[PDB]
This record gives sequence, structure tokens and C-alpha cells, in this order.
Amino acid sequence: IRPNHTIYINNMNDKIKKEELKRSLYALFSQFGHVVDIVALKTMKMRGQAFVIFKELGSSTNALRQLQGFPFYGKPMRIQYAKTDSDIISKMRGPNYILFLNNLPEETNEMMLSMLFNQFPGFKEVRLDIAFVEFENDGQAGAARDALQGFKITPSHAMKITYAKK
Amino acid sequence: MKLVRFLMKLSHETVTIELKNGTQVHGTITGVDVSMNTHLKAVKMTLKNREPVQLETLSIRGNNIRYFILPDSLPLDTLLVD
Amino acid sequence: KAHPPELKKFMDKKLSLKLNGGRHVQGILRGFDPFMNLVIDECVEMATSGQQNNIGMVVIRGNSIIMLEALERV
Amino acid sequence: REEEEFNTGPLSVLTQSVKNNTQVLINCRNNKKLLGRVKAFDRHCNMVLENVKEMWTEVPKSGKGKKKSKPVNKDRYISKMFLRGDSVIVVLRNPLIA
Amino acid sequence: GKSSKMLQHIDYRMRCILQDGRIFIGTFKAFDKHMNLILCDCDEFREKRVLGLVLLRGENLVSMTVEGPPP
Amino acid sequence: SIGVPIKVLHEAEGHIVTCETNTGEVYRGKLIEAEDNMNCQMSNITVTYRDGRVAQLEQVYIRGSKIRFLILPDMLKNAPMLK
Amino acid sequence: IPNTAHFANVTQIEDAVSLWAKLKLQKASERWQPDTEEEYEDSSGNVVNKKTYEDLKRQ
Amino acid sequence: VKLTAELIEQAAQYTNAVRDRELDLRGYKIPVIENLGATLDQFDAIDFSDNEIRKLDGFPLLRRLKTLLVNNNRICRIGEGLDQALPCLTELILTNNSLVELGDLDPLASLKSLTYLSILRNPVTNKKHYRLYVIYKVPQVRVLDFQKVKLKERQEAEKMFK
Amino acid sequence: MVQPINLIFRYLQNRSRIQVWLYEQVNMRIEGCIIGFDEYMNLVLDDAEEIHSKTKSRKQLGRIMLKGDNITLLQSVSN
RNA sequence: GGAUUUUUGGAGCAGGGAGAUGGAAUAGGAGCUUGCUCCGUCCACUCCACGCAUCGACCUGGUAUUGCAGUACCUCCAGGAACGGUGC
Repeated sequence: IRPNHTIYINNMNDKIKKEELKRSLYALFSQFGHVVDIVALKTMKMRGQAFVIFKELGSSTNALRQLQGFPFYGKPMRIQYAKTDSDIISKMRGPNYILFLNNLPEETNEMMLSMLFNQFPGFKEVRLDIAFVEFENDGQAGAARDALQGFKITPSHAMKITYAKK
Repeated sequence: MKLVRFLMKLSHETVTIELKNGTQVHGTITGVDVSMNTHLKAVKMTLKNREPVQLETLSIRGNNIRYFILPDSLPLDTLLVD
Repeated sequence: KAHPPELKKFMDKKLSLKLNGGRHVQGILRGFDPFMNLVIDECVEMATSGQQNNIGMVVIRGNSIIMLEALERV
Repeated sequence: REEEEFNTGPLSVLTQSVKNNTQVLINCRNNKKLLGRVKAFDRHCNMVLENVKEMWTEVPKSGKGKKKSKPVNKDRYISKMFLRGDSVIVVLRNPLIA
Repeated sequence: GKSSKMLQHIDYRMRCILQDGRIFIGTFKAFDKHMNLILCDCDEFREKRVLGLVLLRGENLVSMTVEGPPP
Repeated sequence: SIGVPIKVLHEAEGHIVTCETNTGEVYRGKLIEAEDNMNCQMSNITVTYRDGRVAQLEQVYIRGSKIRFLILPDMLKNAPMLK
Repeated sequence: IPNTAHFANVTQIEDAVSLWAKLKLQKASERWQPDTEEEYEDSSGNVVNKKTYEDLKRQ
Repeated sequence: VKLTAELIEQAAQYTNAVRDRELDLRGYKIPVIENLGATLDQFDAIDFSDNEIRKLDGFPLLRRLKTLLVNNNRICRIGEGLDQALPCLTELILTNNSLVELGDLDPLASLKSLTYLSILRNPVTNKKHYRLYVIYKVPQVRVLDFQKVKLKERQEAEKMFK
Repeated sequence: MVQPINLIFRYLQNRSRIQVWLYEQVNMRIEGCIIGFDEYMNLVLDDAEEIHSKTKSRKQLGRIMLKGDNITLLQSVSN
């Protein structure tokens, strides 16, 4: 599953009200970032589950990593990534500088590599089982090298990102 | 003949309007339309068994106004001439 | 202006109308009017205790019409 | 057409209040009776009057509380006022100015 | 004459009082001859009630005043 | 001859909305027919009133005489309603 | 839009944007015609541009 | 970067997920929360996350303030005049703060309208009988650290330290 | 399609006794024979009677000119 | 451009009865202070007719569902009824 701005939490207590659980989820998600939307239903199909869509994908990833298995109203909720994109996010959308990538999948196109590097800010260019990603900023390249060291993308293989030499 | 033309010429005057629910709003009349839309600035409204509240602007409809109160120094004889 | 209400699909159908003061009637509509006046043939009104009283063909004006719910699938 | 209907119908009863400068009473829907001289009228019964006296009756409305006290009547005076024709319920003309 | 009384308060948050005693605080976007107010993301106070885009009729309107700055 | 809230109510036909009457009755459902005189005819409607008597009906018709307010979704508040 | 001689007789908006886009830097006079073909294989592979081969040979 | 009127007038304000008027004041690093009179109590929620506020005080009278987000801050003390400035304060998120002792929760008992309180990720929550002391000192709070207060916890809070 | 004006004209031609209910008043209604009508639904009842359902009494008045703004429902009776 | 869906309004008013029941710190009159007696204004409890029946929101316990969605509202059982409105 690819990371997105919407994080879905399930296995929660369905005995509480919908508005109180939505306010509790908003107060829990406000510590990690700005919550743009909160989708919570109480029907027979969507019982005991909700989701929070944030502005930045990094805040949603930090909320999914930190609150993984956290006790919520007596029941430990399980957080995961969304399968599809949110409607509000789709409506609103429409060390060294060079980093060496190893053990990359050959079936991935340049758009998937751009979407993977889009967690960091704007880079100069991308080069394509080995790849070279060069960023315009040194701190952004360092954060991209520290974040992609063992990332969860195409789980049949393991991607490794290291700093380039001179 | 038409009271709307007489009510529209009463701008920049401190008057009062009592509604059907007992709320009295006293303020300076700044805008009057053909549908008696009273737009006042720096008004004070007192509802039924409530405390008076001062607002910077207010917009009351013509159908909700029950009675009006004009000062005694208003030239009603000169304003009646169309 | 003066457009008539869309009552062509509810013609000759058993519907329940609500009137002001908490009145409830049920009957088949027999026509339409631009002033929202409905003619209900063989209408039955609900009393306060719950008994239904047949009043026959009645005419309900649009000034007191609250809500009309069609009891038949149109 | 309009002037003849205003001078020959019920509005002539208003037109006798502004021409001869007589005092008439207006009972409103808020249980208030205002007696005064009609100065300006219209087709929608918009009555702009001067030197009006409005009388009514009010209850204490749970003022102090414990099950024995009566309401009372009251009255007030206004120099010049204007009332719309929607709240005017009853209009009575009587020779009270003499 | 100018009819700029309703156009000056366009795209602003206003609180309209109803006849039954309710208060709807919302962003006034458009109007008409029948004073039909469209309040996007409006709150109902009398307690707080989540309503959102509420299209209230002009027959149940009594008074309206400015609430705050536009978002 | 057609108002902008009337055009917004006519453009919102077919969405899950609600209409609260002057007596407190909230007819909720898909707006099938919306005329210029605020006549709301809905199919598979649901009655949730201020009395609280929640029920489900096949078809409902509420006129604009006793209609107090209308709660619509925010999908049409962006465009072309931006003036 | 830059003040170009081709846009002299033009007097519109959409047309001005279309002229600034179509009459922009077309395929002619590209980015120096990059063709690096680094020595990472010495017998195959030449699609590396001026920046790909540089990053491949630096590290 | 102190909180002034020009920073509050240029800050974004919109509707939150609970259909409340919230102003996003995050990313400002305000050392002290002040100059809040420019909002004129037109916001139902206050988003002051990721700041450097040391004391939750200095706020004017705001009857419309019902939610206060003070997450990711260094709040170690609470003002005693919180009830006189926010009578309708019901939501208080004080997660990841600098509260170490339970005695800072003693000015928080004056908020009678407070029902939702968050004191997670704090050294004061790691002390012995912190939840029982928070239930005994603040009986009006119904949800403490995303947990509903039961009758057994209220009986245990009323039994000890009576 | 049966028009309400045509039904009112048929009821005036048949001269049958009809009962008219008032708007926002369920305690008292009127009953009589409609002789004529107008565009404003103004009924002219001959030997009309006001029936109070709470007190179970009937007070006759005679020729009554009932306005159409107050009559909410009208039904036909056999009496 | 005051005659049924918007602007010349169908709005106004009052909360059942009883009991040697209880209180007006500073605010009733009369028998011309204080103490007592009488009479046209509330709240708390008790009795008859918990004013009645309805549904929604809500609290305790038990119990079922582990499900990827853009929402009037959402499992069921039992007790209690602080709230809302509908008809008498």
C-alpha cells in the first residue's frame, strides 16, 4: 500500500457517538499536523472505523507510525494507509545533494519515482536496478536520504538510498 | 401618497423601531429601500426580558417592523411634499 | 410566471396530506390547481383518538397544506 | 379611479382624520390602543401620526412569585410616530377632539 | 437608489436571527428579491448545531448583523 | 426572473439534501423535483422532524409556503456559485 | 509574455498565451544535445544525459 | 515572532472538521499567547499547535472560545484566571507539554464547562495516581486522555485523598 | 383531472350542505349551503351554523360571507 | 406591485385541582412598625390524572459486527427517564 494523506483507523469502539469520536480523532490528529477532513460513519459497513485526511503526507505518515496500536476509548485502534485518494484532497489538488539509489524495481516509471521523491521539496533532476536522485537543497537531500533508507515501496525488494561520493 | 418615498428621505436620523416580538432597536437610519429594508449603523437592540446589546450595524426587514418612533424635531411637514 | 406545481405524477394515487392545526387526511387526488388546491375523492381524516372518519370528496387549499406524502410507488 | 375610491370608501374615514384634524383610535394586535391625530396615510394603511397616546395592560409575568398578585394597566405618550398597516387591527373614529 | 446595502456585506460572515429565536451564523454568498440567504458553513445557536450550507428562506428572517471578518 | 438561491436550489437537484419546515419537519433525501417556488418533491424520502418521528416514505412533497430552511451539501458552493 | 517581434500584430489574451507557448523554445536548439554515454559498462548504455553520467561517475 | 494583531489578522481562518470556526496559528513559534483581542471572539476553536508558549495565560474574555489546541508546546503552568476569560472552554488539548507536577492542574479545576482534557505524553501523567488526582480535582471532565471516566474511577478518586 | 373551481361550481349548483373548517382553529367550524363563489374563494352561505366540537353546540347566524383566507378544508355532508 | 409559496403578518393570551406544606435576606396592602390575620405573582416535594401516548438524541450493564468511505440517524436486550416537539 502506498502512503497517502488519508490515514484510516479501524478496530475502534463503536458504542460512542459519531460526533464525539470525530472530535476525539481530530484532537488526536491535531498533535501531528493540520487535519483537513475527518470521514467517520456508523453504518453496518463502516462500523467502528474512521479516517483522517491531512494536508501534508508526512504528518499523516507520522500519525500512522506514532499512533499505531494506540488505545482509543478502551479499544486499540489499528491505523493504516488508505486504498484510494480522498475527494477533498483530489478537489484541492486539481551528506551531498546527489543521492545514489540501489536495488530499484525496473517496472517503476519516472512518475512513481517523482511521487516517491515528492515527500522532499523540489529537486533538480532524476536519473534512471540503480538510480541517481539529485536535489537542489542539501538539507532536503539529507532528509530524503534519511527517509528513504529502508522505505516501504514495492515490498518484494528492499530499496537502499545512500549519499553520492566525489 | 407613497410612504416609501417618505421613509427613504429620513436618512441620517436617530430613530427607533419596535418589532412584533417586542424587540426595540434604536439607531441612526442609514439605508432604506423600496421593501422598507432598514439598514442602520451603531444601533442598540433590547429584546423581550433581555439585556440591551450594541451593534455596529444592523439590517431589519420591513415585514418584521411593527412600529416606528421619530424625534419631535423631525420636519414631517416639509418631508411630506413630493 | 404562475407555474403550476408538478402534480402530474401523483395523479390518481393514494396520498396522505397534512393540514395546519395538526390535521391528517388520506385519499386519492383527482386533479391539480395553480393555487395548490387539491381535490381528494373518498378522503379519510384521522381524528385525535386515532379513528378514521370518511368525509368523501374534499378540497384542501394551498394556504394550509404542510406536506403531502405519496403512499403508492409512482 | 384611485382618488374616488379613497374619498368614497373606507379610506375616506381616514381622510376625514387628516383633513378636519380629528382624533382617532387604533387598536393593534399587541393589545394596545393608540389615540391620536392622523397626519399621513397611504394605500397600505401606513399611518404616520403626531401626539399619540398609547394605553395597554401588562402582567408582572412571574415577578416575585408566590400565588397572589394581579396585573395592572399602563399608558404612555409619543410626540410623533409611524405604524405600518399590517399591525393595525381596528380603527375607530369618534368625536373626541372637541 | 444605489441598492448597495446587501452588496457591501457579500462574502462575509453574518448572524441572522430567526422568528422562533434561533441564530444562524454563516457566510452570506448571494441574495434575491425574497431575501433568500445562502449561508455556507453556518452554525446554529439558540448549544451548537453542525449544519453547513443552509439555505434559509426570507419569510423566517427578522434581523441580520455582522459577525466577524471574512475567511 | 430567476434568483441565485433559486438557481442554486435547482442546480442541487439529485443530491442528498434536507428541507426543514416551519413546524420542524425535516424531509431528507434526493431532491428529484425543485421548482422556482421552493417546491421540493423527493423520492425515497425520510421524515426526521423536530418532533423526532423518524420514518421512511416512498415519495414526499413539501411546498415553499411552510418551508423554513434547506440544508444542502457543499459541493456546489465553489463553482459556478462564486460571484 | 516576453515582448517579441512576432507578437506585434497580436491583440488578445488567449491568443497571446498560445503565441507565447507555441512560439516558445521548441525542439530546435535543445539543451545542448546531451549525449554522455558514461563508462559504467563500456559496451552498452548511452541514454545518460549530461547529469546522469555525472552522478554515475561521481559516486 | 510574538503574537500581535497583524499576525492574527494575516492568519488563515476556516471551518474545521467539527463545523467550527478555527484559525490556524501553527508555525509561528510564539513565546507568549497575547494580543488575542483582534479576533473579537469570532472563532470557536484556537489552533496554537507547534509553538513555544510557556504559560497558558494572558487571554482576554472570549465567550465563543470552546476549543484550545496547545499540542507540541512547552506549557508548564496554567493561569488561575482561565475561568474568568473562557467560561465556555470545553476542549483543552495539552498533549506533549512541560507539565511535571500535578499542582499545575489545580487552576484547571475552575473550568466548570471543561469536559475533554488531554494530558498525554507528559511527565505529570507518569506520576503515581495522576489519573485519580485529575478525576478528583476536575469532576466536570468526562473524557481524560481519550478515555471515558467510569463510576469506579470516580469512586476510587473520591475514596483516596478525601 | 377534476378542477377545484369546477367542483365548487358543481357544489353551488347542487346546493348541498358543506362544512368548512377554519385555519389554525380545530374547535369551531362552519356549515351551510354555498350559493355563490368568486376568485378569492369567498363563500356565501345561506342559513349557516357555527358548530363547536368542544362544547357540542350549534349557533345559527344566517347569511354569512366567509373569506377564502380562513377556510382550510371543505367537505360535503349529507345533512 | 395589501387576495393562497416569501414584504403590509392568523396573531394574541393562559399553563389542571387540593393539602393545619415551606420561603420574599434588601421589595405588597389593610387591621395606620415590630408579632399575628386575610387576600389577586414562583420554585421543591407529596396525592389525584409520575398530565397522557409517540419517536429522536442520551446513561449504565451484557452482547454482535474487524468491515476502505464520503453520511438526516444506525446492532440487539433490560432499567431509568435530565432534553426536544407532535395531538388531546
